[PDB]
Amino acid sequence: KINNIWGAVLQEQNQDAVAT
Amino acid sequence: SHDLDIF
Amino acid sequence: ETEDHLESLICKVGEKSACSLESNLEGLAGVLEADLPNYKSKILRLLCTVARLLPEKLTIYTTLVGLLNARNYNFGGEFVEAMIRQLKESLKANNYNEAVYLVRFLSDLVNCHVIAAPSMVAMFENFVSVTQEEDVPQVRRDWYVYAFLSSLPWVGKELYEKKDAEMDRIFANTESYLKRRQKTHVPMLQVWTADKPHPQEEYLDCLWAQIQKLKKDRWQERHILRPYLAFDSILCEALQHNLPPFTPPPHTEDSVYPMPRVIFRMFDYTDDPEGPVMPGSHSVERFVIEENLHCIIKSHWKERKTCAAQLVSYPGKNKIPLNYHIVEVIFAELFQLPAPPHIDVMYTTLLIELCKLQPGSLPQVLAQATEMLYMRLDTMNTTCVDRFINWFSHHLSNFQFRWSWEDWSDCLSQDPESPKPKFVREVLEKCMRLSYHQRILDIVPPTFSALCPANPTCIYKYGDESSNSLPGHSVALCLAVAFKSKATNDEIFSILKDVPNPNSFNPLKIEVFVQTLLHLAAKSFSHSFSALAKFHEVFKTLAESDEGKLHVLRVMFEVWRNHPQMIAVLVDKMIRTQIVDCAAVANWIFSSELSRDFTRLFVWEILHSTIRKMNKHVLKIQKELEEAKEKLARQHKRRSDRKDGVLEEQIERLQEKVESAQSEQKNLFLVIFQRFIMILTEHLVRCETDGTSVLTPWYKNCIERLQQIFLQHHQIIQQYMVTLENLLFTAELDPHILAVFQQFCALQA
Amino acid sequence: GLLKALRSDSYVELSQYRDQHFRGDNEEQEKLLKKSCTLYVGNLSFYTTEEQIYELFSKSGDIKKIIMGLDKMKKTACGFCFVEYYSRADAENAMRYINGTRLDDRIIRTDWDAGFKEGRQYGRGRSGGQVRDEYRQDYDAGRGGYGKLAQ
Ligand SMILES: CN1CN([C@@H]2O[C@H](COP(=O)(O)OP(=O)(O)OP(=O)(O)O)[C@@H](O)[C@H]2O)c2nc(N)[nH]c(=O)c21
Repeated sequence: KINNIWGAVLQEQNQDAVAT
Repeated sequence: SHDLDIF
Repeated sequence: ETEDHLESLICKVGEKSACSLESNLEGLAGVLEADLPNYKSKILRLLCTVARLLPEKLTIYTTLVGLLNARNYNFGGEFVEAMIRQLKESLKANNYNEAVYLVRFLSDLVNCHVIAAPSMVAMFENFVSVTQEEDVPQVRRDWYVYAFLSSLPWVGKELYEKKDAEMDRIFANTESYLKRRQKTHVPMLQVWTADKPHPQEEYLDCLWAQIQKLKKDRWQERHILRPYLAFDSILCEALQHNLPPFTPPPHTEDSVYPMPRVIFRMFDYTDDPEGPVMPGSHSVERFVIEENLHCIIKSHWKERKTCAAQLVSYPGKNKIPLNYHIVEVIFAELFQLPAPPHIDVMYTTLLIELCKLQPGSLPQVLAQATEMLYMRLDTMNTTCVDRFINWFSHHLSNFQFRWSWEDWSDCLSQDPESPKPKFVREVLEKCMRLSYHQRILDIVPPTFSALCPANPTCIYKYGDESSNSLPGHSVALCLAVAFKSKATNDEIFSILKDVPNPNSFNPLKIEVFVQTLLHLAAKSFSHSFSALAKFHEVFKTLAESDEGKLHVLRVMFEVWRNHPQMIAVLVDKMIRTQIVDCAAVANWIFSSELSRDFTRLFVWEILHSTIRKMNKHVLKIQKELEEAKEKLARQHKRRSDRKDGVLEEQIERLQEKVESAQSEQKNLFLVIFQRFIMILTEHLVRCETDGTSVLTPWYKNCIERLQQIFLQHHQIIQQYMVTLENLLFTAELDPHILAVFQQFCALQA
Repeated sequence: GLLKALRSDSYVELSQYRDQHFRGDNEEQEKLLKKSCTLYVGNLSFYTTEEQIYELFSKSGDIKKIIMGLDKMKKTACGFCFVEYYSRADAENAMRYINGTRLDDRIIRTDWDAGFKEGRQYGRGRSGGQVRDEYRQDYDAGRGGYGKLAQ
């Protein structure tokens, strides 16, 4: 199982940065 | 805050 | 403008360009040939500089030299003469890293038909014969053999096909030497003591195995880039030069050689079942990859963005799993002993930038590496464990403290002192330090609540109703009201001169005063700092005796035994403000009041911070003395070409201050080592009497903390070696403890 | 000597911010900046206590002093701080690595400062907070909420 938790965190942070 | 830090 | 244009041209070649590398090399060669008659020395210096400071492009910069030699024999000869002068100066200077890069440059220059193979073979014979020298440190021999072996991956084929007889003689001599080397230092340098799944073998052993496998493979690596191969047609006819007979500089007492290191291996080809087959742990391609990545990191350690860009765009003859290699090299630098090449935060920021640049693949590799590192925590060194905890806590802070904690459920059932649950506890505590308790609770699964740290609240012994019967409660209340009323120092003495001594040191007095002061200043760091600075006089008058300082430290611990960061900061301020000397804190660290918290990371971060403070103070006083002496010399010379008297007096005073500071540093280190020896000796005697296993987590932590202190401060302990061996680390000492000292001595001998 | 490409230190370079209330010419301010040890840390949350700021900035070296950015009248945090290290090298390391790192899920931005003088810790904004907090219009929970102009 590829732990991709930080890929999801980076995606969320990029979404927040785009929203800002 | 008088400069006590001599060490 | 001319010099800077030449420098920009030379440095530019091999980077982002619309043309191939060969075309750029030919263009640069031509340009330099045009500017040869008017900037011969400038070009020579620039080339020797890029050769000495840019190993990660070594082969490229040799192809240029291979072309210029084909154009100007004289130029080539002068260049090699300058390179041998630079090598001799780097050796007399003790700049052996630069010297080995220069040796690599010469070795790969043999492949461009600049240097005749027999001359380089003779030079290597001299290098190996260095191993036959008598009464020289083994580090010298190690480095001289390392240079040859490390250069072999670049010119081995040429040397063998030209002088196989002398090459075989050299190899026989090298084997005869390596069979009789001393490996005492390996245990102190291994990141993992376990022999599976990746043994942490010494660098010379690894390199020898790699060279033996390359020789068995008819000297063929499929990784190194060799642009000069395409220029063969122009290079075959070029004339070759003969290096002058080289004699290594004789050994001198002041000479300092690099300490041996241990290869950090953590991955395997099975870890990437989809990407390109990772080179084997004993393949020379792997060594070249790690060396190039290390050089790239060391050449751009200031610009984290540029460092990440260079790492991600690392070229190779054949495709390789570059993400895994970058992660491994970064962890190797981070987890390298005695200390990393650069500040530990650089690696964290570089990894963050790398993840940002390549979010699609690298973050998964980082998570896999993290899981691997956690699975192999049962033997990792506690210094590397501390570095891992700090990096991982910072990473979680930078990623909304998100991690799959359930995957580590195996740690919930283990002994809480086991490396795994202990690592989890420390990570959670560090995460709390960058956040608040409630958030940390909210993020971990409920089943992990038993590991979560404690709320950082002050413990006022005289705050509860049940405290009315405690001695000094009335004095505590009077001090509290006086503090709330902005009382002056004399008033506080008046309210304090009435504390009944239990029997010029009243423990109850210090306890009450410090409990009250800390409690009233327990809403912000700045508050505490102001309360400590304002009442400085009271502190210095109540804690005149070292026992008084120890009592102050104990009371401070009791008040804030739940806020380690506050403890740390307070101790720091107390040692900088001169409320407590460093010796008192060192004695306090080993005090019984910390036995339950002896293994906790904050006590050792405090001890290391105090040691660093003492070292910096000593260095500052020494620098001031040196500056004063220089000013005296300059003034005397200018006058020769009252004042002098008073200046000389000053100088004398400063010298006495430096002597006292060095004495205090020596006493600090001596006390620390004595306390380590005492605790380890008593523990070993008790364990032997009980007939129990000597290998316990507490013992491992203590022994590896001693190793950490030796590794961190070898630079200073080199001066005390004599007294350390004569008084503390004697033959009568237990072999387990003396082993650490023997390893430390062999580290540079 | 040494290649200028390696000497490039884009993170330790002076910013375009010059103090407007400084008592002196720009030249001496630059002189101080080239040898100062104080960093102005901006883009902080109001709730950010100074213990976590100390825990983050103590990773680059021994900190000497921390001054939180109090409000002019409310005497509450406004989202900026001054960190004074003990050595120049520590400040340079903090700028090279701590600059642009997250804290409380907020991208902090450290800059050089010409030193600390009494009265600098209060936000120049006539509302009490920070001028950027008075001009911004986007909502931000960590910065109280809507800008002072919005209310
Ligand atoms: C943006 N700021 C703000 N600041 C300091 O923060 C305090 C309050 O400044 P402020 O309320 O942002 O006003 P001002 O400096 O005029 O901001 P601006 O020029 O962005 O409009 C002062 O001590 C000021 O010097 C700064 N200090 C330094 N060194 N560098 C900076 O970029 C900044």
